[PDB]
Amino acid sequence: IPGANLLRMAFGVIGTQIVRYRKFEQRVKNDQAQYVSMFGEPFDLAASVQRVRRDQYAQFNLEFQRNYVMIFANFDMVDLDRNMAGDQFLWTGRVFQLESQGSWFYQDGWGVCLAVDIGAAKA
Amino acid sequence: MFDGELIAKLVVELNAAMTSAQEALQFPDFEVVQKAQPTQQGTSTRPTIFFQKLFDIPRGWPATDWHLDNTARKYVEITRQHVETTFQISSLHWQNPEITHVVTASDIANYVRAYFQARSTIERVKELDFLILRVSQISNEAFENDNHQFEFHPSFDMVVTYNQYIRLYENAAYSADGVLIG
Repeated sequence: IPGANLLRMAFGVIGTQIVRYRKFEQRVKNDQAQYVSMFGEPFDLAASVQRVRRDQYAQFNLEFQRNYVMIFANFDMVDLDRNMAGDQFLWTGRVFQLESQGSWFYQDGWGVCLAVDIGAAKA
Repeated sequence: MFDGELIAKLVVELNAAMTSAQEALQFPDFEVVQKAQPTQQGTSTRPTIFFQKLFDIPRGWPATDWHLDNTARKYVEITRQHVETTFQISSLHWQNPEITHVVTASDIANYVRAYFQARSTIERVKELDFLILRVSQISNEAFENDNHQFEFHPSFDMVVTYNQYIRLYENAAYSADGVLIG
């Protein structure tokens, strides 16, 4: 049934991991016509992180591997619109590009590994 | 006609040039190899020279001269055409970053190019019935090798001019006569 969620009962068997999730609120300029985003109140969420496992390529005598991650969560996660998306970090900052069945009961994810986290208990 | 002999002479000259270059620049060892092998074969790790023939240009109207055979009473018509051949020379060498003594594949290609442009080599080749024109460009290109380890494949073009002959038969005349009317 597309009523009561299936991910909630699924997490009662397989077992999950813990990530920190922060959402996007608004955006401003930096007198260069470049947008800088604002995020607020990074809370704690339980989700399942999956495997897609990248290969690398070349632009010209450079390698530039793209780091990717798949995440399952029961939350309404937005990846792109006229506003900006949200962030997460299992160990380093990450940002995703997709949608899923949020308006019924659960969604699905992606993620590209941004460089690092700040530190001081992994802020 | 007159192609396989040209390749043999060119191979001998390339071997001599590689001997000179090895004494000059201290290579490990060298090999001279023709491209487009007619049989499935594998490339060699040694510093290598590859050559190939691209196209020909007749360069001028044919010239005919007549040689007479008295016994058979026939003219042997010899036609000579002076053509130009374009050969492409390329080299291959893999750089080892940790060795302090450095030699590049472009160095090998440049030395081979300079050897063939010297006046001494032209004078020596003149007895082999061909000559070389000027070479105007050398370029570097990047391959990918074994899925990594980028590599360079320098190349350049060389022009070789010679004469080629064909032989044919023709009748001969030995007397003339006429009539005068008014």
